[PDB]
Amino acid sequence: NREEKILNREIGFAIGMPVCEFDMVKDPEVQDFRRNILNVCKEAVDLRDLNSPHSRAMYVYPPNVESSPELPKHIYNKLDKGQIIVVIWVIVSPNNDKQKYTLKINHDCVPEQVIAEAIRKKTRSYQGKYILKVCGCDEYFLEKYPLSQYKYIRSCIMLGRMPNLMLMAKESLYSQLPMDCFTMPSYSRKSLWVINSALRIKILCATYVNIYVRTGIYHGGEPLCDNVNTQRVPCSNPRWNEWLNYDIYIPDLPRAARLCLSICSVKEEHCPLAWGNINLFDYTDTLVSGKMALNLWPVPHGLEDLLNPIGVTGSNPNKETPCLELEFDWFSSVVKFPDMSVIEEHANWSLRENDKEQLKAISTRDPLSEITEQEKDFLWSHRHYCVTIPEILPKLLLSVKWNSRDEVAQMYCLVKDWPPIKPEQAMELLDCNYPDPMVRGFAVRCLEKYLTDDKLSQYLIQLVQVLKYEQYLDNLLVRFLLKKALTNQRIGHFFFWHLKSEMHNKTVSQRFGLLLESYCRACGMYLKHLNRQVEAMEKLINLTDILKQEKKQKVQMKFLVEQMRRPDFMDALQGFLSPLNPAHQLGNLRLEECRIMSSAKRPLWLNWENPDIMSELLFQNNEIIFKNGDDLRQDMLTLQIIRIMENIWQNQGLDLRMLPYGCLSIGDCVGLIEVVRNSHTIMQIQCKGFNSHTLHQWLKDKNKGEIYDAAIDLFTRSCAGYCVATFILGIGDRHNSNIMVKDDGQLFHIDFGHFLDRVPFVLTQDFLIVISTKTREFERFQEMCYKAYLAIRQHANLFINLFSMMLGSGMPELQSFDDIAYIRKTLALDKTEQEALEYFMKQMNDA
Ligand SMILES: C[C@H]1COCCN1c1nc(-c2cnc(N)cc2C(F)F)nc(N2CCOCC2)n1
Repeated sequence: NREEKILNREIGFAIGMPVCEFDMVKDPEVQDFRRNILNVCKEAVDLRDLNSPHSRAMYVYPPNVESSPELPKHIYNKLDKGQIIVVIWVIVSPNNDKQKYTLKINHDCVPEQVIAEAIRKKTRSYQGKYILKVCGCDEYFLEKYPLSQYKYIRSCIMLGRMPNLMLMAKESLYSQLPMDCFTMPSYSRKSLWVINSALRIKILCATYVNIYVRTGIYHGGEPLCDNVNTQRVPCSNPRWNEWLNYDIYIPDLPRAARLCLSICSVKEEHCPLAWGNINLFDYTDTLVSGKMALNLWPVPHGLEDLLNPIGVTGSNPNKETPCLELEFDWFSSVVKFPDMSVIEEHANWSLRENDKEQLKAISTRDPLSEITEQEKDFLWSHRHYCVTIPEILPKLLLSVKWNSRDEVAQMYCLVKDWPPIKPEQAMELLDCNYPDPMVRGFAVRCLEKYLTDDKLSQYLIQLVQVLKYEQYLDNLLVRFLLKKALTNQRIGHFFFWHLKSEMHNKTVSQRFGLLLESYCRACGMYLKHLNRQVEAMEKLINLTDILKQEKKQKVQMKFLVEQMRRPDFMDALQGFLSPLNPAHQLGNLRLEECRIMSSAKRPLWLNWENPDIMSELLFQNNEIIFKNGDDLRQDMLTLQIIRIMENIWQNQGLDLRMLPYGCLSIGDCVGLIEVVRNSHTIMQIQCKGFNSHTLHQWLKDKNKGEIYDAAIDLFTRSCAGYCVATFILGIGDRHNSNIMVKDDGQLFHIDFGHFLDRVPFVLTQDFLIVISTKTREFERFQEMCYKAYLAIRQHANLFINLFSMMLGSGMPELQSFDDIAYIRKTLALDKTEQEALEYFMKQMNDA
């Protein structure tokens, strides 16, 4: 049909590749994913039309609210008698005159009540037919949340800024919601446990090799047996035809058992050449058998062993690569993995205060710590009691002998009834260590029960990353994330961008491609907007490309203006939403304000006019830095962890104002960076006005009177935070231009080159002089840094988990758990609270 064709062209433009290539993929699991994945879209759409227009508006404009409505102590103290002042605006008449009505109401009031008292104040000079909007952006207070719980409101309370809201008619916004229609695509309409034996695979011959074959059977990151090398053979004729046998009985193969193979070379000095992984069981629970042609992959940078089991699974798309032919045993009938029922029949067929405390002490340990064999057998012999302390489940999982059908089954049964655990702990079971399907299933259930959309968005990038660790295209995690993204555009955005940014990586081109297809096919009119965005970025990447090649600094600016002035460019880079925050409208380019940043890598400084009716109450211009050339993933993770830390200190009662500015990777070493209005570098303050005593003076001039004190406070608190943080994360070398301060005293860092590889933030005499060595102010400062350090050491588990999940991404500074152990060093996990305290005190003495 017509709608089908158009939708296909647009989806092709958004994903980057045309849909018609997915069709030509003669692969059962691919087609069955593209089809079977559709009832998730159905569920989401049904949820969208369930309450009709209100449900739609909620789908497009979800409430940006904190996780818990409760407010910390100091935050509540910011309120005058537990109340808040709020300015509600109204546009009226043909001239759209703006009239303001100020109010003082309880911070726990519902937006409906705010509208009530607002109309009351408007008449003293009509029921709930109105909704509240944020003056200057596209945020709406559509749900009956307490106003203070909205991120915008709580922020306004902490910063001391007064909220400016706009009263809008419900029908004026509903009239803006398009009538979407999800059209179904045109592409929608045995022995088991008996096999007794040992695993043996035959390698036949290799092609495209102009050395031996090392192989192994692994369960995630652990080999279910010993690796076996095939007979060394001359490189000219790649013909082994050999039969390798493994010390693993066929029934004893876990559900997620994988074959990991590679081709090593011989000078003595061994070096891999091409790697590949195969699922012993397919997506229909069948067991591999017969011949199979597997196209291998080149080796990633920084490889330790002659095997890459953590690498993606499947046959290389580029068939013009080393292709290995394998031969699996074929038995009487098509063998399947037993049903959970038979697992229960074989499962059923197959204690002192001292150790009662020992188990607790074990569960208290962090994930990085290793578990000894005696401790593994210990936890296993105590597998039933470990159910009362559910947070020990990960370590318990690590104690199972996954090469024994018995233990595997009994563990399955222990999972079918295991108590749910908190999300932060549930994600721990979603990294590469836990590849089992029922384990990841349990974790996904936990996330479905206790994960707030706030926390989901906060932990989105990691989840999208652990997608790569899934054994099959169609799984529970992908369906959960996809439904959440098809019911919450605030999540669907960074879902689509986290996915698209890696469409250049052929390791996951297929997966993320199909997923992105199913998403774009059911996301609604927003697809259009995304396309516009994808075009804008497109154009940008072109220009920067021509800037870093043909005209690779004043001439660069001239050329840039001329290319930018072309109408194609003007249209394609005007009137679209900010990929950093889709609530931000970006209208006409203010070219007179755009420029090349003249620092390194030719950063592009872009300035747009804010088209919002009330753009003046937020910012009349939105400035962003398009950078093409520098990998932004590391910066994304760093800023994320900074926001999380800030939320921890706030939820703990110490106001250390951090600044986790935006930062979104949208492709291969391309991305956007949020501009912090009114900020300058240390070196810039030192310049205007070798010298190290004019920072305090500059701040004093920029903050005269009763403001002075306030300013100081900020610069202190923030500073302390950015100190502690930078010490724990081991951020790269800081200097006078890596650091920045705002005209109000806010201090924050930028450009986190490399982390986890030592006191980087050696507070210079500037900062110290700004805080007051022997002064009560410095004492309060030290107390702050100590408190913060403790607060973070109390979530070392969370952070370590986050990194362990981010391993899947090919970031250089994060290639193995060895890189993560650094945090285990700086946090003093193996020591006690006091021991770690002395550790941080002494570490901070080393000026
Ligand atoms: C715009 C400001 C204020 O808002 C916060 C962001 N800021 C900022 N970020 C960066 C940056 C950080 N991280 C990266 N991975 C890459 C970059 C890239 F832009 F180079 N660089 C700069 N430079 C501009 C002034 O001259 C020298 C420094 N400024």
